[PDB]
Amino acid sequence: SVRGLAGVENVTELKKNFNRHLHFTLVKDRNVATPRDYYFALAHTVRDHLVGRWIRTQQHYYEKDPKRIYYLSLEFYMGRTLQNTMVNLALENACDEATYQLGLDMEELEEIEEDAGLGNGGLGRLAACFLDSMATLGLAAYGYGIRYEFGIFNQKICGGWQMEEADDWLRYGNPWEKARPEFTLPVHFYGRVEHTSQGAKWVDTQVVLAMPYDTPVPGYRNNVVNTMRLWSAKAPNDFNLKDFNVGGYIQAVLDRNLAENISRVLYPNDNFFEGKELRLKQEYFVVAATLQDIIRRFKSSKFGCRDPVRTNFDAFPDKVAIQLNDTHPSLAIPELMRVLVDLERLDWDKAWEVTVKTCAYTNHTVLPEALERWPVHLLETLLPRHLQIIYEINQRFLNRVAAAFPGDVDRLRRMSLVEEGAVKRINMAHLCIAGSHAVNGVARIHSEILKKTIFKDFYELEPHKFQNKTNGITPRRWLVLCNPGLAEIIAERIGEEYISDLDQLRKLLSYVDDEAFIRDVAKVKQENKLKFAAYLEREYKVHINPNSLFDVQVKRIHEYKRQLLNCLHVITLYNRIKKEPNKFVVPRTVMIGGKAAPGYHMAKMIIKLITAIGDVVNHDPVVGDRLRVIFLENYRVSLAEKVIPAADLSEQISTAGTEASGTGNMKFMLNGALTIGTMDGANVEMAEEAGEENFFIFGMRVEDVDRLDQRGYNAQEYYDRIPELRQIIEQLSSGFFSPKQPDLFKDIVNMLMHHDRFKVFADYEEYVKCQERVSALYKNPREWTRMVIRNIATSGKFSSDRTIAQYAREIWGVEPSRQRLPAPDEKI
Amino acid sequence: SVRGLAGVENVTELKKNFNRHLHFTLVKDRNVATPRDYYFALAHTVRDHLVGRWIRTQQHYYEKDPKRIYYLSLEFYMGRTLQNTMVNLALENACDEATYQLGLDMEELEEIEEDAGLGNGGLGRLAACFLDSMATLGLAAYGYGIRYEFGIFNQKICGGWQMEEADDWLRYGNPWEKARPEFTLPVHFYGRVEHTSQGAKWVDTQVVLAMPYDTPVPGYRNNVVNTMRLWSAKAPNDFNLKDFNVGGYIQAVLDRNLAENISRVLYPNDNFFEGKELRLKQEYFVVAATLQDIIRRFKSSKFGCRDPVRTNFDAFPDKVAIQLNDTHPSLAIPELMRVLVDLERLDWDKAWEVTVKTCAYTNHTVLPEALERWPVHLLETLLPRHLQIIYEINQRFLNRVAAAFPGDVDRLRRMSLVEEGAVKRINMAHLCIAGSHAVNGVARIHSEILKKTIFKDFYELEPHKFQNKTNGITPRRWLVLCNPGLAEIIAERIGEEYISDLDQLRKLLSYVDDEAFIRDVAKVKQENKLKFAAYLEREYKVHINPNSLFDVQVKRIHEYKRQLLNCLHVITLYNRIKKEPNKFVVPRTVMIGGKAAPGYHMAKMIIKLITAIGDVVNHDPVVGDRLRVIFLENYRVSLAEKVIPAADLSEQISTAGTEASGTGNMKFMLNGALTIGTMDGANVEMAEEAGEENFFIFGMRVEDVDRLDQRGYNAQEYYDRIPELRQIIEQLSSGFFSPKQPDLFKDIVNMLMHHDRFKVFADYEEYVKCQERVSALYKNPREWTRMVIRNIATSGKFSSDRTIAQYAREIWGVEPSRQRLPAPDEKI
Ligand SMILES: O=P(O)(O)OC[C@H]1O[C@H](O)[C@H](O)[C@@H](O)[C@@H]1O
Ligand SMILES: O=P(O)(O)OC[C@H]1O[C@H](O)[C@H](O)[C@@H](O)[C@@H]1O
Ligand SMILES: *Cc1c(COP(=O)(O)O)cnc(C)c1O
Ligand SMILES: *Cc1c(COP(=O)(O)O)cnc(C)c1O
Repeated sequence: SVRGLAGVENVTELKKNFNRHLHFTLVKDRNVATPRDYYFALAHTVRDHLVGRWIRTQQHYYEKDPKRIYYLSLEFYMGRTLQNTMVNLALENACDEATYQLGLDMEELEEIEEDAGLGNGGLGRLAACFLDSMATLGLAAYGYGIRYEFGIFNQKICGGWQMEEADDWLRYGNPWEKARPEFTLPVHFYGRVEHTSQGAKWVDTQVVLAMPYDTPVPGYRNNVVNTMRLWSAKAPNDFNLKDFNVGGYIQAVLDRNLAENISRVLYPNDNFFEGKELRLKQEYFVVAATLQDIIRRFKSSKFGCRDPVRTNFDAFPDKVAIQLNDTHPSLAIPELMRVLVDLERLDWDKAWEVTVKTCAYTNHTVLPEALERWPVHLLETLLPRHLQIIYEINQRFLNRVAAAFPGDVDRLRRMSLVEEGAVKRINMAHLCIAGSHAVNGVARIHSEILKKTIFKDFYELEPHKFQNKTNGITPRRWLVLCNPGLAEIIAERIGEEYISDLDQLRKLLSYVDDEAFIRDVAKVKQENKLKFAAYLEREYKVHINPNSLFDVQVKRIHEYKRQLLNCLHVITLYNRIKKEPNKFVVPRTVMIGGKAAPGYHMAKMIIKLITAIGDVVNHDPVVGDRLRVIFLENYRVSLAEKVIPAADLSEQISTAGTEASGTGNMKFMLNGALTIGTMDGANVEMAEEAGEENFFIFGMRVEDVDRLDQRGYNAQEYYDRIPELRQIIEQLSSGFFSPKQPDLFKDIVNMLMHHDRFKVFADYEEYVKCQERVSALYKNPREWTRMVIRNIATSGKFSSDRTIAQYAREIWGVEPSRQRLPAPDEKI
Repeated sequence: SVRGLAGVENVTELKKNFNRHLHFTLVKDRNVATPRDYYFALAHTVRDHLVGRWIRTQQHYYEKDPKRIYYLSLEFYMGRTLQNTMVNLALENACDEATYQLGLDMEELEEIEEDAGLGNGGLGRLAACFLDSMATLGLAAYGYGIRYEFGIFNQKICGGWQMEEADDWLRYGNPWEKARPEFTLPVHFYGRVEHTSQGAKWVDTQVVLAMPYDTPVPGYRNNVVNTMRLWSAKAPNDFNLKDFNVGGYIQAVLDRNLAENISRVLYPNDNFFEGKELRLKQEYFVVAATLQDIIRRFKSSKFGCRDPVRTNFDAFPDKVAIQLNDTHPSLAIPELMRVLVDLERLDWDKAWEVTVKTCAYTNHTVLPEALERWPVHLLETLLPRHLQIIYEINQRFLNRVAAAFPGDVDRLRRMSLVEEGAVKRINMAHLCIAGSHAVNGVARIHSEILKKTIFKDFYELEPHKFQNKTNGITPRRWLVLCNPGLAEIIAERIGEEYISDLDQLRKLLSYVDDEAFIRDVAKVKQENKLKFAAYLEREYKVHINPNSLFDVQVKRIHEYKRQLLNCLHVITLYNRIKKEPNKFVVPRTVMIGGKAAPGYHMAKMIIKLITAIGDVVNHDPVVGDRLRVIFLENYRVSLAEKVIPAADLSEQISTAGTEASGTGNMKFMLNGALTIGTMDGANVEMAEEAGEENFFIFGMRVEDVDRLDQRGYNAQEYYDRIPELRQIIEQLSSGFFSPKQPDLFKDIVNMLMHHDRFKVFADYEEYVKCQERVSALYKNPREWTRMVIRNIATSGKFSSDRTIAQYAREIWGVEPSRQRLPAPDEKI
């Protein structure tokens, strides 16, 4: 496969270091070396191959002095690092022959690696895909976050319910990171502000130290390795013990855990806001340490050598660019204002110029409960200075508004960064639009929604700020790494230039009718389906049938994602088979997977429904092998990499206007699944790219949702209008699916009948008819595969290399470079 | 120097790996590599040289199946590991030429290493010296403890008072350890006992996991590298979160710190007992995990291959031997009883046979407040099973007593392992004598004290159990590593066989009168004094005079160590100079150093006295350079290694019968200091070995202390008997030394005048006269050095190689091997 040269010298070379590392780093003999010992030797042999490129790339940005880009996210949902690194360095074939010879099987050692689940879902993964594309496109970019000890929990289902367990991921070591203690910085919390003369001073503050740990980010086959820098919380040695602090010695040593708890656990809330003080602590700590290291790289770099004026921040938006991944590092904006004004002694208006030309914000959702609005009291306590700076910024901003919109009092109170009434709060998205030069949305429809509805006031004051940069996925991890079959049969016809130039994929349109190509595309899918059906019984159990249509919905459990509509379809299909059980039905394995947040009760109740329908469906002897309903336990990056290559049908069913982009959708179109969905997020651009006919769009447009809300959504109407729907709601209310526990789902019933914000019933007729059309196509294998070929040949636009190339050019002001740097190292 | 061959090939070899490690492990370039980066490359180049010997030594004990020895201590006061490892592998000269060439200076990189201060003082260091001698003497020994995150605090003096600061020692990594997760074991706490039929069951317990980390222990130049295995506390993933545990997700993830707090901080109490529950947790956790791994090595080893009978523990005292370093792992005794009876289903009496023949206990002190007596309530709660087993053991033991001593009711209650009245407690030393086959004391006088006074009842039932094994120090670290000058001028006359055969040192008696030898021995001391006087002003400041007598007392601050008597001598000497300031006085730099425990108030008040006398003395223009009084900040293993080579006079002044052995005394006699002291601990054996005349013994014998206690110690008598003493007590009461704060030392005064358990005043006349004799000798440099030569030629008996050879032979039943194993590794 397009997995590199498998030479003679290089297998000898790798066989030899895997062996030194077993002896020297693991200090073990062959006779007693553990599987994890084995994976650790190979993970160190592979990382010795990128060490010359990382040193060489970082010195070279120091020679060249490019405008550097800093992507700041409290989330980096990286997944495992070993295969991805061999892909990108073209080493996968030789690590596989070399381990083979040593008697090992590299795929069992890969599986021993633990996931970097430092992300929640969607925005988590996008930061990880961007990082890959920034290194590939040769950008001097840096990803910055929190090194969490505990990533997103691990989900266990027990009695049909989710069980969360500590993601203890650094338990056994991490070979991919490099700690850098010389770059440790202090983060101040609490204190007070004293106004002393040639400055407002932030005084008597608690200090918490930030320790960086660098991970390598290799670009695809180009000798560029950029850094992901993650900060850890560390208590200062002295102060936890010392002031005239009696409390007890052993307890003051043990209370240091309180200060180190800043980097301890990712908040597991996907698209939700919990105003926890510890969450505002994680947001200020990643920002404060990161701005310190930005300025260390600027003041030095070819500014500490030639240095004059009084060293100036005028050059700063031309040497630095920072990107805010949602509102979560919005503190960057008053923190850069604090440093420049309070510490560098800059003028307000000079420093506001520099901040806005440096900052840009990416809005990720439109769902109100996800929007961050912190209490002025939290800010008060924790960050005295930043609350003053936010009130001054507010102040001048709403004076630019008054001036442009005279007498329009309502507007002023609509634009206020501070929201009144009862628990005064600061709207962090208004802060980000104000202190930023570019606000973008992540799919052209979400970005219309913004300038039409939520930020229309902001757009009317400054239209010039509002952009769209449609999201993307990375062809490396999401095709070459998880589906090498498909990438080989594509490169066999059209070459390998496409993994770094994905619109090339359009050339597969000349083969849409090619008989050997139609047969390769379907085989690969049968093989990918056949591998995952096995793994399913080796790792868990049920027994699925690889000759079914694999119908999969995998994403976080939310009401707006409408996992309940796919559930209503599955009870409809079971009830149909039980009424006419001797008629042919195209058989299907329905897989639903995703994690609910701790205490999102409806979401946790929806996992209970899915496994309660599967207990019933999966043991009906009349249903036999026609319908299997499976919930996919502990869905993560490495699991998305096994089931997305085996999927036939992709459920993408949000109520229109709630899903800002989706990216799950793009991964499935790359890998050969057909999509069923609503005209929402990036599903609108995907269908436009594939052609509407090669797609299954159904249901309400964002237009119709609205027309229904103005009249008033009434579920009762659907219930007594459709008998198939009315039958399913009394099977739930009568205890058909919880037959010892009849009140069990009366909760799901009631919000459906009376409190549905997402209009599950209103799109049900249409979805069940559209799904009937899916199956009629599956019945004819040649036409299913030529539709599949027109979706795969058309996913070039959903590469993160286009997303990042558009970001670089119209927000960050830098040019991509496709070409090779000439690293690695030296035989000096 | 006797620091190995400095060849051509091997400097090239080391220069080359220091360079790969800089690139591959540190991932840095020369241009940006930090000093700590540098030390880390050299620490990895040195440890690559012992990796072939550790694998080879541990496989070879598995071939051979020797009786293994396990030394269990909650303390291992190792100090730094790099120089010690190069010494023992004969690499110090070549790491010094190779770094020289690379442009570095190995002594600045050595100083960047942090100390393993996993010990408190005395017993801490003895476990570290034993480990060295067990590897040298080719014993299949294993050192077992707790991997603390925080070792003993770091002591800062601020305003003359001690300040303790977190010993954050793993802050930057540890290159010397190796984690071994495959050997992780569970430790159960709390629960309850249910009596189910074919067993008492310990049920519904809290589990805490124990993670081992192995450190290499190289023997001196013999290719033997044994292991020190240290356990870490780790919360189980699931249970901290899971049961039907609402409390909150983020808090159940954060409360895992409670379970990991078992291995967090060393208790900083030197010879004191604090009944903290967390201390009993550290004692049960090191014991429970360690007994599990002992039995894993026994049941396997050449017992899982041939296996029959029902696998038997009859062989167990012949394949295993465990040593209890004080009462702190006494839990080993009912824990081995629990496992064999409750889990292996052994008969009581078979298992009591196996426990006693496996266990041996070393008593370290006679001071009552240091003795461990745990509340039956703590045991109750925490360890339900172990309290039943202790009551059954008690039970049968005091039935062997009744039987041997009919009607002697008082004795029974004197021997009870459970002490009555008001807070019932278990005497852990009685447990250790009972479940053990050998109880030894650590210096022949301390071991007489035992069988005469504290354990006379125990000795009368079982005299056969009571041993003496006088302590020792290790010639490698305490001469060759800290004083290479002295070791070179000795080996030049008498060869290098002595570093592994120290009684050879007796051959320096033929050179006592040798004129070049008398001049080498004094030069080396002037150079060692001259180096430390420099370091003193580079690292801190005062300015000392290298032509003074360096009078040093360095050990933990305790009342029984009589730091206050050396203070009374120094105020006497100042007052003498101020009265006749124009008479000649042999000038001296008095150095006192040591740490006080947190909240040992008298001890912390004694540091305040020392620095208050030094503020006064050190700025008297009449005193000039005649007396300098210095307190030595943060005294530890690496600091003992700089000041013991520069000392002329060694204060060893405990009130007789309190210091069980001392070892500080032996280090100073190896390094050329004369000793002043009382006839106490191992100072009695030292003077007998050097000859009484070559020594400065003074004061009360243990005989006289007693005769005084029977009459009743009255300080008032000394006070109005000696005017020099009466003058000093009113200078303290009048506020002479705290001249803004006169009541400051009225605390020290009052316990001296009214509550002194250690009879400071009673040995004052004699000490001041003996000290006058010290100075009269210093006045004549040839006779000082020939006395020094008769103490150095006579310290062969105070090697830990003799201590361990006596332990092996009359307690553990194994023979030492001086010879070479033939490791390292293979060019396979
Ligand atoms: O860009 P800096 O923060 O100054 O660090 C520069 C780089 O130095 C070396 O190459 C290290 O391998 C990198 O880990 C580090 O990223
Ligand atoms: O004696 P064991 O506990 O079974 O471990 C045996 C040894 O295996 C290898 O040589 C490792 O280097 C050692 O670290 C480990 O000590
Ligand atoms: C890509 C991905 C997502 C994003 O999924 P959507 O279906 O777009 O919400 C979420 N979780 C995981 C693990 C993914 O890989
Ligand atoms: C050897 C040593 C001790 C033992 O000292 P004594 O004077 O015998 O109490 C205590 N602390 C340190 C650091 C030592 O090296």
